Amino acid sequence: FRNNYDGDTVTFSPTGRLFQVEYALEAIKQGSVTVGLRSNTHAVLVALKRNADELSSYQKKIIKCDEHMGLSLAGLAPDARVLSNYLRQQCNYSSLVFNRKLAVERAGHLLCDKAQKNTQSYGGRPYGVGLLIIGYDKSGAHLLEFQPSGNVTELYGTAIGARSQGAKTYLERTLDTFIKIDGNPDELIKAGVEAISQSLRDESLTVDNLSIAIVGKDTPFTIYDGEAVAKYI
Amino acid sequence: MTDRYSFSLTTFSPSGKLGQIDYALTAVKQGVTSLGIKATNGVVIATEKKSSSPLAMSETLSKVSLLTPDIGAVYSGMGPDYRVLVDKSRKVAHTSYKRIYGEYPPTKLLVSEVAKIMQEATQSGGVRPFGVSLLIAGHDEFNGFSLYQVDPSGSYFPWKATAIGKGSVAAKTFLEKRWNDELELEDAIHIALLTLKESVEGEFNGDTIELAIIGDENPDLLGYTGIPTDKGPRFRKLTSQEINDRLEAL
Amino acid sequence: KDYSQILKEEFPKIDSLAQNDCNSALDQLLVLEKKTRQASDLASSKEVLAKIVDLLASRNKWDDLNEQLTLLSKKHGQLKLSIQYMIQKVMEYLKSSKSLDLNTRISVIETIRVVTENKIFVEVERARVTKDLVEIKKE
Amino acid sequence: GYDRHITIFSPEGRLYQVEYAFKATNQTNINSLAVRGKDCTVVISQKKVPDKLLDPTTVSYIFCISRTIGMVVNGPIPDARNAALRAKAEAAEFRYKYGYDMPCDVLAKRMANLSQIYTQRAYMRPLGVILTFVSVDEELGPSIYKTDPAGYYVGYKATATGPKQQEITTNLENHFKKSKIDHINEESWEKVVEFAITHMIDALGTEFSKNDLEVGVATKDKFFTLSAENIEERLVAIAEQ
Amino acid sequence: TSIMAVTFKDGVILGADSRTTTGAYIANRVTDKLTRVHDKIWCCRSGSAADTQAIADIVQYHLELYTSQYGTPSTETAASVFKELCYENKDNLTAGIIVAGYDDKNKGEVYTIPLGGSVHKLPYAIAGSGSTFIYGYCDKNFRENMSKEETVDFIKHSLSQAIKWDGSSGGVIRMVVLTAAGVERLIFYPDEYEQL
Amino acid sequence: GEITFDGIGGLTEQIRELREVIELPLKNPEIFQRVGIKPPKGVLLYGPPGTGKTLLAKAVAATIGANFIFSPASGIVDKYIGESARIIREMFAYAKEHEPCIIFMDEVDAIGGRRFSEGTSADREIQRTLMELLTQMDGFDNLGQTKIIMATNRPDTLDPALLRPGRLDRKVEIPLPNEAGRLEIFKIHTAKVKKTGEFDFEAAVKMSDGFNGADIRNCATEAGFFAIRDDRDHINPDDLMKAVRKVAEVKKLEGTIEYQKL
Amino acid sequence: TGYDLSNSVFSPDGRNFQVEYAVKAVENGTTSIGIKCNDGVVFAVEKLITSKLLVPQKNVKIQVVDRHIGCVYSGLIPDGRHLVNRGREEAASFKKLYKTPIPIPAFADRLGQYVQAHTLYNSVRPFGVSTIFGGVDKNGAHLYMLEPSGSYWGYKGAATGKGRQSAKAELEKLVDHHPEGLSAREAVKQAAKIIYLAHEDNKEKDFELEISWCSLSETNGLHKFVKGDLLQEAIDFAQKEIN
Amino acid sequence: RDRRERRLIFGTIASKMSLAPEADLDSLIIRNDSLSGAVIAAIMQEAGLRAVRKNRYVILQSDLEEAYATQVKTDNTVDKFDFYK
Repeated sequence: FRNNYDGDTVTFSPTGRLFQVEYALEAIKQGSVTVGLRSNTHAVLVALKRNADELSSYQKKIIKCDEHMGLSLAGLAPDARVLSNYLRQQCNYSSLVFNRKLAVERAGHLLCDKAQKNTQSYGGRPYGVGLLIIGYDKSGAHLLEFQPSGNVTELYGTAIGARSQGAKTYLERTLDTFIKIDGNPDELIKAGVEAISQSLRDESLTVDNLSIAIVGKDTPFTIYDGEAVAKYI
Repeated sequence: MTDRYSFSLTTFSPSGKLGQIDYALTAVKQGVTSLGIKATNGVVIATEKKSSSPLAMSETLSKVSLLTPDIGAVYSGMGPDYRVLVDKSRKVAHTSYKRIYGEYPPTKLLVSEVAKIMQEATQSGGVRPFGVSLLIAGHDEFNGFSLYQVDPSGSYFPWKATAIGKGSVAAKTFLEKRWNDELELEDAIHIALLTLKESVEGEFNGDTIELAIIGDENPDLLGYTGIPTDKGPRFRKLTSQEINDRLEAL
Repeated sequence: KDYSQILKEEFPKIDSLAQNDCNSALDQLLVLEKKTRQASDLASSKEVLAKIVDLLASRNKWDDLNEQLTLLSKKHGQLKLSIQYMIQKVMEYLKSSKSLDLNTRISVIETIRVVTENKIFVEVERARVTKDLVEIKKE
Repeated sequence: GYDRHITIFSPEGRLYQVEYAFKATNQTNINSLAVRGKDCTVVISQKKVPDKLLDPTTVSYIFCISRTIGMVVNGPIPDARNAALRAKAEAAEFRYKYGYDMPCDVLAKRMANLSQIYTQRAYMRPLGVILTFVSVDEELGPSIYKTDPAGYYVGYKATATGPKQQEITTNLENHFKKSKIDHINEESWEKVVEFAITHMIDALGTEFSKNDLEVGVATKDKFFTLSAENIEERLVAIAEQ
Repeated sequence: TSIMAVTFKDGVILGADSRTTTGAYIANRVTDKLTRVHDKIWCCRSGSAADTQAIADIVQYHLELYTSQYGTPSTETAASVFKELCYENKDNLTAGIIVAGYDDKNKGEVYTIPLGGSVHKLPYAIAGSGSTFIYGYCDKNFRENMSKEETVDFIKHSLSQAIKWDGSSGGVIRMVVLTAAGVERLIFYPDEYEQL
Repeated sequence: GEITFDGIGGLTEQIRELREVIELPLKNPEIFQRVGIKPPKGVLLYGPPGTGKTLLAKAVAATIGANFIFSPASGIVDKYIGESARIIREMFAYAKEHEPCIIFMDEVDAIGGRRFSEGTSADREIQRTLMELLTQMDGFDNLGQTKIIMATNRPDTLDPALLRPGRLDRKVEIPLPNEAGRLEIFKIHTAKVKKTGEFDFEAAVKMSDGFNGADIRNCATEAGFFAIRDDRDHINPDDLMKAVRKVAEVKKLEGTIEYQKL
Repeated sequence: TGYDLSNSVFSPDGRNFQVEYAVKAVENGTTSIGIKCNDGVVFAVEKLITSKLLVPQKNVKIQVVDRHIGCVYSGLIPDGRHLVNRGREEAASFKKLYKTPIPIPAFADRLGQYVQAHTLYNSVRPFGVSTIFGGVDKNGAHLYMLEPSGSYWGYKGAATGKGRQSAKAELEKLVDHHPEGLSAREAVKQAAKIIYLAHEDNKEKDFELEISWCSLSETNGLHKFVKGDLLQEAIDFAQKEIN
Repeated sequence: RDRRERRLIFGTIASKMSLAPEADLDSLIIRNDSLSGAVIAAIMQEAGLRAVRKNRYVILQSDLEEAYATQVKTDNTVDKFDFYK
């Protein structure tokens, strides 16, 4: 439905559900796929890095907001930079005033209000970027998925990208696996490699694609690349 | 907060004139018929009140207000827009004059400021023009008696005798034949009662007719005389009971 | 609350407690009826209220009951059919008595506003007692 | 066409949006009756009865703006509370700049202009409600000013709203012609309230209980609203006649 | 300049004088320092008159907006409104106003706001220049939940000494009775309390 | 005879409205002649779909027992020269010999249009059909005894020349019944249908609010499937409430009518 | 028609289509209910399970205004969360100036003008969700639901969402159960059973039960989420009734 | 049509209609605006139709204004809208 009703974020549908919310989800499927999970000890995010040609450098989907936190971008580039810089100030503002690191559960609530400001008012581009926010606090590991509508839901693991149903199905077989695994990051990393391979069509299996970052009680958030991820691959 | 073109003042007619002016004069053309006459020794203005519900009180709605009592006013146009215009006209007349010269504002300067108010509605986008047609009747010591007609288009012109309303086309010919420059204020009051009656003949009494004239300064209307030099109010509103006294003698 | 109301209305009934039965009737109608008097909820009118007329009949003067029957339809009520049902009861005892009650049958027509003025959409009761008034004028 | 959606003038020189402001006034279909007595002002408005899941006490079309001042609104209820807060704000700020009780004629002027500013603005939409202000003035006594949603205000002897307003206006018009006075006899404000209920039932043809109506009362130096027991007490004396 | 308030069993009475002194000259002897922001809520103004009369007028329409929107104000709700205006303006405004209202359930409540702009609860309170002289006399003869006659005599005897010792306080003694009956206005002439 | 005035019940507010302008003038016409008013000719029955507007023709016909002429809209539009306008002339010509009785029109969405010219695709024969209907009411022949019952989905599609006075004097709306009107209909559908003595009374109205509120007969059909799975001839009163809840998701046709009042 | 193309336009029916379509958007979300007791109120919401990967009882759609007021909503989650955060700053600002908790009937007055302003400005989008709130103030138990049109009224019971009318059948029974109304703890077991009854047509997806209440006779006017043996007792009671 | 030309219609149709001289028709003549010969004819016919359900023969005052609100419906106002002249 081009123009007419629902052509603007303010105009509603005759059913009452704005189609611009559903159209924003299609931007995630056009981007790269990102698979992630967590446990009672660590959390692993597996992001796919594509490019144009062999000479094109693979774009890193994982952006580091905080020392103890991390995220990934499966959506549009410009919409994340505004949110990544906004969440970057919130981590320092909470450390300057409240002295406490930004909570993953509290980050999704403030991020939920940022996405509506474009749909609530006129103009601007709404935020449809898929965001998987992890972190480690005194409450344990947490992974909160960010939907293009602005809703935030915590899961043991999920995937966002093209044909994400394949990776979500593998998490059903392993639903009783990675949860019971504690203190063993080796099995948590291997679970993310086989999860993304089910959704992919097997284009390039090399180490310049999969980007694995882990955070936990001992090792903080660290982005592994090159020979670091070449051990499992 | 600005939304796109919402200030757009693009509307124009193919003839080149503003379309908002023609639609404003069209609504006033169907409205109640007012009038006014500038005589030698005085100025008379008259209009018919609004009936609407039979239980409505005529004392609530006043089609003749008071700015400063050197000048009268009457409107056949928008009812609500008159209250907003008078509120803004006084604040402009007080700030630009009374907060400087601290006296009664002159007629020529006051009309020029009222014309700007109608222009600011047309100049500022998104706001509809004022659909009021104002007759500004006042008496000063320089120009003497002055009767001005402020159209909703934003321009003003002087008139010896003029009328605005449904019978404005017919009353324009009546004022030429019946009224002459040699007629004085008393002669103009009788014509104002006959011309206004020819519009709506349903009720000719003073309850539906609001008559006001600007005469000589009355010391009783000011409420205080300590200074023989200070002039009293030149504007005097006639009571509906006094109107019926002239109807029986007419 | 229905079966519990008829038990409380029949307690000040037997022996009537002299003429105090009038104070044990209208006062109970004020305390009660704040719920009932909707459609089928009447525990008094057409049932208990009809027995009040028969209790005062052939006992005291009819001038007091004509004032009591008027106030029943004067204030609120629900449907005059139950009140018109009691009018036939009043005319029943007056017909079997007569004697000094001959002029009473005329007084009931004028005193009761249901027969004189309009109340509900059924006026048939007004015409039924009208024929009885014509028979009195013929005598 | 587009000429109906534009704020500026139409090809007929008459705004359609001003007419559409009265379309929402008939949504509730409430018939309000308010008359001007001698020392008092009686205001009666219909209270719609919802199902058992709602509180009929919280439902009211009459709100207290200030001392002796009251307002009944016939139209959208959610649009009424937004307009009610505007009248309450102008009532308290008026006393801080002056210090005397705000008259009803002036309160009808402020709310008319503010509702008229919405007509001129291209963003803010006009209020689709009906503003009827009632109070007892010191000099002018009881007065009722009904403010139109487009900024017009005029006084009425007996105001009427809703689709049945023709029954209320006509029945109360002939009543004022026989007495030839706009006021009502029996200076005591107790029976004046009961006089408006009988004229309302005979005009509407349906007798309403205490839960089907709400009765506002405006007295000298006091303003209140009759409760369920006070409204029921009024029907008792009316029933005896 | 002397103001005081003392609660009792049936309510609270707020005493004040009629004298307002500017420098060494008495401008007006009938000046009343009492301001009504609400029917059941009263306040006694003391100190600089311009600072108190301005705050009393600004709060006057705050409770009106609070009554027509939120609900009936209490003694604590009204006393907090005078506090917020004195917090930022403490340098530009000097307010010794004591805020004492009336409640049905809580009976009387007296809250004292000093120059600092703090609100606290006391059964009896005094403020002004003439209060520091009778400051020791009020605490000794104070009673808990006294009668109405004992309340008037306690306020009368206290303000009587404040006029003799302090020259800036004097005139007639005006009282406001707050109880379930309503607001009652009282006045006492110098020919009565000065002889007691 | 199938449905009578007791089967259309719940519309009694609008049922007593029809019998005064239909049954009364066809029985005692001197009532309108004493006052001096002319008997009404046409009667318009409209409303939301599913309220029984089709059953209104059979209900009135089951009582009066006079002659009735059913004339569907698209059955008389058969293309012929001069025949389209002749069919209307028939019904008013047979009304004199066969007695005035009642003439019925069934769901006419067509002839009441303005029909701007795109070429009209042979439908010009329908234009003379509208002209014949308009000239008949204004004709000099004796009329007013014959009743014209015209039903349609929505009134606006009809000719505004007909909606104005002088031709169609009666507009009778059949809106959604109130809470008390629906209660009488549940007993109608559950009368001939075998039920249990526990069959619900007033709760069926509270189950479906705003979803349908018009056609109850859908609930009677759905209730039969729940009893087959449980192997019962009688209907479970709880399954009757489940059938009402199912109807909420059955329609999804929108069709909210606030615009057909006038 | 063309009245729905532009925001805040008066329709010939008297209400904008976008305002009418905003009410229908609530039915597309989860069903939330509420019960108004004598000394307090009870809130019962429903959270849908997307898949087996959902972590049980973590995300709570129940919001708590200060400590004395709970807040719940239905329909669009992000559109309803911004309205809660708006009331958070208003409940705090009122506590700063007047030094007192905000009353329940006046709590909708601040949000009433806020939601109403969104239906006026052209550039501002109106709200399409319904919000239910309540608690224990100085005036006792009060329950109010905020409609997307900006209206609210005193409600002896609260229902919203798809199963709103399926809940109304059960909520009206509490009036016939006792004339004074059910107690605070007794309403917790009844609010849980309603969730299972309104889910009969929702069986395509799973659900999790979340209940919260505030009462003066237990927490002394403090909103508390149901946990421990109190939660398992209400679930076991509703499990035997649906049998 | 203007106000004066209507009384030749209402007054002529009233000759064939049974009504009392107390009738209020001297009022509604002002309320009548923008009508035709066919619309006025249905107004007097509706006055007798409502008299049947009310069990009335001679047309009373209640059978006039109540029966007038039926056939008069075209637009909400139809009389000079509401102000803005």
